[PDB]
Amino acid sequence: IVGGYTCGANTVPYQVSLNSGYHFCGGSLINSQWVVSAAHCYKSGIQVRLGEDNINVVEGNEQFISASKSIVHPSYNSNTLNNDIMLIKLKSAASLNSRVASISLPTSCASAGTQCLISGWGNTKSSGTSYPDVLKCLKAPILSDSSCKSAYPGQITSNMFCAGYLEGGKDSCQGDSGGPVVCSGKLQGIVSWGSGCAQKNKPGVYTKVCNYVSWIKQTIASN
Ligand SMILES: [Ca+2]
Repeated sequence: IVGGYTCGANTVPYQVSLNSGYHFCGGSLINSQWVVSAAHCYKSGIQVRLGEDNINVVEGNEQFISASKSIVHPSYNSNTLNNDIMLIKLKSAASLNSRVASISLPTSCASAGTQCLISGWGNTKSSGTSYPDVLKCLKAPILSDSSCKSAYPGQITSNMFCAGYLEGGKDSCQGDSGGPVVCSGKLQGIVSWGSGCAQKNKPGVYTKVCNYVSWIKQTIASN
C-alpha cells in the first residue's frame, strides 16, 4: 500500500497472509474454511496465516492453517488477468473470534463513488522498495467505468473495476495482490493489477467480486 496508514493490530479481521516460506499475497476469509484470493497468486504449498499484524513476529492471535485444495477460476486468463480469482480451502476450520472473522460476500455490485477499504503488506513506495511488517490500510473510491477504460484502453473487462486516485500518490502495490477491497461491509474487490504503483492516471485495477458470487457459492457447496 502506497500512501496509506497503519491499520492497527487485528482491525481488519478478515485479512489473511498467504505464506510459502514468506509472505507473497493477501486474501480474504469468507467463512471458517474458505479464503478467496487472486488467481495470479496461485502456487502449491500454501499456508494461510490468520490473525496477523506483524508478519515477522508471533504476537499471540495468529492461526496458521495449511491449504488442502486450491481452485483457480475456470476461465482465468494469465495474459489479460481476466477472471483473476481463486478459492483456497483450509485443512481445518479457523476459530472465529473478534480478531479473526469472515467478510460477507456482496448481494449487489458497488457503484462508482463508493468509498472502500484496501489493505495489505505490499510495497509502500512508488519508486524503490520498502516492505512493511505491519498491515497497511487505504481508503479509496471506486472510479467510473469510463475513467477506468480511459486510463487503460483495451484492457478493462466487465470483470474489473478501478479504484483509487487519478492524481496518483495512493494505491495498492506489489505484495498486496489477492487482498480485499471492502465497501460497506462487503467484499467487492480483489487486488489484481496496475501499471506501476500510485502513478498519475494509472489507478489500481480490481477483480469485480459481485460477478462471481454464484460460482463461489456453488464451489463451496460441493468441495
Ligand atoms: Ca505475527
